[PDB]
Amino acid sequence: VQKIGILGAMREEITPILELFGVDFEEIPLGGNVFHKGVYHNKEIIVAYSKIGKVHSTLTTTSMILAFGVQKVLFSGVAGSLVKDLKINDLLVATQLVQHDVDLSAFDHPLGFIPESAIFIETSGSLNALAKKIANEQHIALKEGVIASGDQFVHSKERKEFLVSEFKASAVEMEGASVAFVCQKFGVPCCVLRSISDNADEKAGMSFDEFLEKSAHTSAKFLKSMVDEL
Amino acid sequence: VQKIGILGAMREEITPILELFGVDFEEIPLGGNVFHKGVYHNKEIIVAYSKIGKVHSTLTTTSMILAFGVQKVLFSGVAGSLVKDLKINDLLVATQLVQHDVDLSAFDHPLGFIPESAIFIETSGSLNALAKKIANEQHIALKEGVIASGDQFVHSKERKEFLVSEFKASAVEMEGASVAFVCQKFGVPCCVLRSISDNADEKAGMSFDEFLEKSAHTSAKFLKSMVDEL
Ligand SMILES: CSC[C@H]1CN(Cc2c[nH]c3c(N)ncnc23)C[C@@H]1O
Ligand SMILES: CSC[C@H]1CN(Cc2c[nH]c3c(N)ncnc23)C[C@@H]1O
Repeated sequence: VQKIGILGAMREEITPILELFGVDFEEIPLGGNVFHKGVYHNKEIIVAYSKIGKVHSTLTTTSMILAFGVQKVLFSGVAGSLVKDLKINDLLVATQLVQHDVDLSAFDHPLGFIPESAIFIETSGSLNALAKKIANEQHIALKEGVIASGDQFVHSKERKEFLVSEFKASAVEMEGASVAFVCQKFGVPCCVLRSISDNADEKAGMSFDEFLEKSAHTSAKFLKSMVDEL
Repeated sequence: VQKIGILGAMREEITPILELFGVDFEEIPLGGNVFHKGVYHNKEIIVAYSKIGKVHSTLTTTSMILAFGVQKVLFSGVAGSLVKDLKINDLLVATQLVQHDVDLSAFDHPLGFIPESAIFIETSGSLNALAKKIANEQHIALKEGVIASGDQFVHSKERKEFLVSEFKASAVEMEGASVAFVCQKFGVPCCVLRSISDNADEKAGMSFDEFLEKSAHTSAKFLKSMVDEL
């Protein structure tokens, strides 16, 4: 009855999701994505990886909503940490997201702002509160904070400093803001969950390669614990 | 019978389109866009402005296809010129588009490239050939070339030089690549038509403010001449 959309960006982010749910899935191709449709604890779950970045994730989220009719979207994957207290493997949920690479400052718009929109996009307070409740019960740390999304893999101190000073972001990735944006437009509750894979600095490529699979699994496990309480 | 989606990014880009078609439209809100649905020369035309940038335009294009079932998408609006022979008011059609702000070079991917995708996205050769035919018959210049799209308003010589050297782009805007990308994914013919509003340099904000309305109208008139032959 209840339909839940579950998104990662990369195949690596959804492999553990499919395995952890442990049910059979039907594969349904649409718009260049493969949607895995299954039934788990009396809910219909629709799982897909968008492919990397803002256009990919916007498209996939829109398809989930318009073609599959999902009633909530939960994103699970990895991210770069912009703050000392978010270390490799640590989880956070996005309270707000921003498109950090948006620049219409030639017209004196604030960075991140587009006319007829807003700098910050909100996620579901109800889903974030559920995550927090579960994290406390499992004795797991969970941070809440701003996630910055853009179409670059960030791997420099200079870009980190900008994201922190301009947007007070705690983490960086390439999809969350676009997912939450679409959801907002269609009145669909959204939760963006990430596990830290790297520190978004000069060493980030190397850290990401090392920790992608473990961090993806950490995020996937937690997302499943949320779906278990929905 | 035939359904044609018509897109601009800004309200200013579709105002002349609605006026030039000169028919009644029904307004249908969806996903934060207003779709203007009318009948013109025995075709159903669905007109909308996406709002600025790649996420907005991806969403709107996806809605056009999935919710309204359009069989072709024609984009009309303004752009920054990256080449001397494209002057203010001049028209071009995009042969290919690129997301110029995509950077996964930390993993030695070429700029503009995302895994499971491609740097360049093609548009409809058939629609481009129609534009060329019409332009020749009307004795209007029409260039064909690469259009670069990103989420920044480009207003610097340094960024222009990069777009020309890296992608051999002739023009820059913030929506075309995302529109053509979605269309490709759903097998929908796409044509991206632009009229030059500025030179994407330090003076671009000022040129854009001056020429937006005239350049939008130039593009809109031409798009209508295409729809007249479809
Ligand atoms: C192969 S591209 C990176 C993929 C992993 N996703 C999140 C991410 C982790 N670290 C990041 C960083 N330093 N900068 C931006 N994004 C991220 C984004 C994209 O799907
Ligand atoms: C208010 S933002 C600019 C709007 C006009 N569209 C095209 C465009 C013209 N000149 C451009 C330039 N120098 N750099 C990028 N884009 C453009 C993009 C956006 O909708």
